[PDB]
Amino acid sequence: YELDEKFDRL
Amino acid sequence: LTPKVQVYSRFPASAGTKNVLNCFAAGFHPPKISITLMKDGVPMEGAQYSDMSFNDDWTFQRLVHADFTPSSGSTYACKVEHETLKEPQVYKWDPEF
Amino acid sequence: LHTLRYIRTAMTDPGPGLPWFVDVGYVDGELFMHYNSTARRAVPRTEWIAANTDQQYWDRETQIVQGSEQINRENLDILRRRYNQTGGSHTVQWMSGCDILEDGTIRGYHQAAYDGRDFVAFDKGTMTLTAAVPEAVPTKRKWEEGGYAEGLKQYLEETCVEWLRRYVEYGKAELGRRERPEVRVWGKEADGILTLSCRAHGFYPRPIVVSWLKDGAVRGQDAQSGGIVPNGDGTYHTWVTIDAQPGDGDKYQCRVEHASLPQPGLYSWRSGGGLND
Repeated sequence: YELDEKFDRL
Repeated sequence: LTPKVQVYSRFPASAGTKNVLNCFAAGFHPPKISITLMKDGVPMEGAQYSDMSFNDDWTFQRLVHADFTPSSGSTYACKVEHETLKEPQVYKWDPEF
Repeated sequence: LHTLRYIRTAMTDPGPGLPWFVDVGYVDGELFMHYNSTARRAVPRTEWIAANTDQQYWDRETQIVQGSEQINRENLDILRRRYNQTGGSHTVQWMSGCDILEDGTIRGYHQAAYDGRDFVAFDKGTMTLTAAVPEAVPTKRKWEEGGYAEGLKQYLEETCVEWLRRYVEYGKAELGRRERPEVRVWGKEADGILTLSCRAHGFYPRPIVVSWLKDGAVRGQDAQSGGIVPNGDGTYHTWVTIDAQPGDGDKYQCRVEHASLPQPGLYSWRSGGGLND
């Protein structure tokens, strides 16, 4: 179960 | 970094028996790598390339495997091209080693 | 004991006919989830995950990674302008997941890397995004503004743990299935030196102890290995070589220690290796 896309923000 | 390559077969090599030739490269950066399985200096048909994955130290790894029948008097090798290598490196597969 | 890993890669120069974005999932070091920028879909890789999950599961995974693909597409453009770099090869790597230790301890990880070097790493104990490089400071400013630290804490400690326990239960039969290796002993003569080789074909699980023995005594230092390498079908391969004198080859024995074997397997060159059963 993958984590939300907002946590990949750089 | 420079890739660490080794060539091996799935099952022990036998005369006129179907097998899988594997070429595994690891410990390299950038992830762009050209891996070619050869049969007497000719690229082998139906080569399966694994999805881009990396290890603990962020260094990339890729497995290239192809279904083949080992022929007597034929040389099977793996050609590796990377920007950290300068000149392409060829790795020999031995059926009896 | 049990681990869940999400391996994400964003590339500027991937190669001809290769995807720029790749996202792969792992349960105890075994591939189960796959995504690429060409296919644009989250697909199962093992029979235990596909039979235990419906289409609604893979639809939610597709839209979450499709967004992650777009976020990492921006990251490549943002970081190139920040570092003031002019073209070439640039990579953004992401590592996410949790470990459920045998004693019950939960360890959470969420870290990134730019050009194969540590960029940012989330510290669960302090609830702050650690900036490894000075160029990773504006990233921390964006994180403190949004307040992602709390939302990431509840995922790594509760959400990640819950689903990993499910995947372990689903793939208990496959992950615990032992596979016996096909062993072969070889020898090569060159410049008065006899190099002896021992190859183990298709073994599962991954941990193995392949050692050379001379006159029944272990020769650890003199033996050279190539490490444990994977096969396309999921199994593993390993090779261990040793330098010897010609006419002493039969004094050497290959010892294989594996979970599939009740006792360590002893193999010789003249006895036919693994054909001796």
